[PDB]
Amino acid sequence: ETTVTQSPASLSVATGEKVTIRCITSTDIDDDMTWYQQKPGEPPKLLISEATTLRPGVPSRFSASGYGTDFVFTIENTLSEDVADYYCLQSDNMPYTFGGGTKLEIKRADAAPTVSIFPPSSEQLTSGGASVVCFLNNFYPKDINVKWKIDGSERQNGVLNSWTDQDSKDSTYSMSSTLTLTKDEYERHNSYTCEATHKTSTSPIVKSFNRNEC
Amino acid sequence: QVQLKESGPGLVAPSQSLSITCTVSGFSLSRYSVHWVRQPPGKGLEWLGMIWGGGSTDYNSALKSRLSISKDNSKSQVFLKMNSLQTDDTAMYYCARNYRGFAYWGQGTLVTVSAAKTTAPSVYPLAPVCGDTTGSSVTLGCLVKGYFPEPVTLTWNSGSLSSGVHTFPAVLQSDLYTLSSSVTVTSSTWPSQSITCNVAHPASSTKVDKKIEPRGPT
Repeated sequence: ETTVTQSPASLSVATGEKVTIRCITSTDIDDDMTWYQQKPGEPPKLLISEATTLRPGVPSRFSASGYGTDFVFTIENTLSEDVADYYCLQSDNMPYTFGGGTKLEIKRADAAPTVSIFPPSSEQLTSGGASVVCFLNNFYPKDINVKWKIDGSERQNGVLNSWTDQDSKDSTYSMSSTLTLTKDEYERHNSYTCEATHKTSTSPIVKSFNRNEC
Repeated sequence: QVQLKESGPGLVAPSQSLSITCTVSGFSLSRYSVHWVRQPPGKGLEWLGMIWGGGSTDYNSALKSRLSISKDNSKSQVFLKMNSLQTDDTAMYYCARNYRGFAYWGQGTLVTVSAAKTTAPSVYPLAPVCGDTTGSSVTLGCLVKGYFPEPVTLTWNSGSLSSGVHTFPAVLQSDLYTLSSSVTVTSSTWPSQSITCNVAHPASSTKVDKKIEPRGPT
């Protein structure tokens, strides 16, 4: 089969800077190269046909070049809404083969998280489970660490964290951290705390509550 | 008005068969090629095969033995069949139309290949702590715990409250997915106006609407 090597696999650029994505095909494919943009939860969206033909309605910031084995996809002035996974595709011979893809993320100014802590719901406590949820919303850069503390002692087991994809509008990230205990272990302690250490502050951001105090 | 939509099983057991229906409209299957592509969760795109307008088929050699594509030009339907399914066949499955590129795709159907059993989610409302510092804005939440397989559809006020929402990818723990969602509104808008989390788990015919009510008397 014709192999398609796409580079780089990952890319991070400041708003306004240029993006360059390259796809090398193992054989000469004339100009049977198409380029795609995939946002989270969506199918790929065709941007370029016949190696260089911009599909109508695609911003002029997008362009591509190449004929044969070396094809380049370019974004002149990357905007926030350009965050996505990009893929090339050769349609010259069977089986059609995609490049490995390029994950694009946008560099922006620092943003501190907005932290909110949520005790277990009354409905969950009846079933015998106890989840304490901490939302860390709209921060940048993506790197962040959450430390759960029960009565001042660090707790590691039973924590499930999840990050959103980079936001298309403000280029920030968000995260949810969920500490899941038994109703019993939950009622055996008083203060519950999620601490966020982020580049935006040297002293960690603390959100806490007392189980019996409210 | 060129559309494609995948209709698939969602949850298949290993060693069993898979069937996906691609219902198209706005063009005639006898004149256009329909392709099948899959995307393992978090990975790249793999071309699976195709069916030409005339009816000839070309499959990807890697899966050719288990892949089979047919269609019915009259009913605007293309069919995918996969034999000897395995855990590494878990992926999102797309059908797409080729004309000067794959310009029109279906939204994709997620197939999870696993022997696990469908479990309905428990939906919990997450109202703010007591105390807090209710000022300028408030953040509510919705916890969807203990379900399988993916996906789940979470919306806020039937989709009307889409601004200031963060729905986080589900996390698998002990063969059961957990998912959460946050929504941020202004202090003046809640609890004055009602806010409700709408959760649908189709694999279990579950649809729950949990209203977010304050923890205290307000």
